[PDB]
Amino acid sequence: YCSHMIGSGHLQSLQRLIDSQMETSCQITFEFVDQEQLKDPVCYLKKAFLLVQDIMEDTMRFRDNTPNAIAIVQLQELSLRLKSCFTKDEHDKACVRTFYETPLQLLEKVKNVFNETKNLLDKDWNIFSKNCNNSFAEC
Amino acid sequence: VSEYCSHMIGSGHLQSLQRLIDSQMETSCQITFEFVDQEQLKDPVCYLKKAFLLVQDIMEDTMRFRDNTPNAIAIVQLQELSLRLKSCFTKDKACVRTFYETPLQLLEKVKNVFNETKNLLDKDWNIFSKNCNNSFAECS
Repeated sequence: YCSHMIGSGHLQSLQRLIDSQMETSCQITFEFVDQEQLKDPVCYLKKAFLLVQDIMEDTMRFRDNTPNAIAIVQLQELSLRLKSCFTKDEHDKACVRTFYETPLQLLEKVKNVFNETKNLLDKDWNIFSKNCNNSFAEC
Repeated sequence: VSEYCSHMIGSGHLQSLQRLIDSQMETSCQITFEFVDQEQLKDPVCYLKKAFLLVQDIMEDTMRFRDNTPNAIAIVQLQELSLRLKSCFTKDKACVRTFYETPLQLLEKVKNVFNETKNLLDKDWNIFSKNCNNSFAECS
């Protein structure tokens, strides 16, 4: 069931959202995974996915009843069900750093999480049952 | 100037701007851009004249969207509009200041220049043939 939970539709509402944002110098603050501390690809997605949930709630806010706003709602609802595909190991700031980048650099991070997560669930529905207490400990 | 400017700016433009604004993510960030200072330039007409010019720099340089997106074309259209509006403004970095405000605050300023410009042209399409040399000179 986890396999095809993330549909192409979610990816396209993300892309549209990414394509709608203005290209400026603007830089914002947000917590996200540190690639240099967390090398393991699978564990990276496990943690990123959780930090994304906060990012969609706290940072990614759009005027109510707009395509992008509703797009975010969808993703959040989807995520609540995706959680069951991820066995808990979290919400502890291990392997985490503060970022200062553009909203576009951010949204790209979020898009890649959903993308890679989708590709890997379609292929190995059981992939995220892996124990990442080891990787999380070595950060 | 002619009656060619009486209804140059239609609601379609203002409504594409609001849509362009509503689609942006609400952020705390602040960006840099050069705009008019209401204090240095007190004259409402001459204020809109210069703001209109600066908006041209802002559309091209600051308000950039990915090619082939509804917003990029909305900007292209607003630039096609401005090209035509130039026949309504008679030729004359004075009265200019650098603003450090959020992107949405900027887009709101742009909207107000087309919004307040639209209202006056409908009433007096020959309004921007005004000589604003004297007002631009008294700016510090």
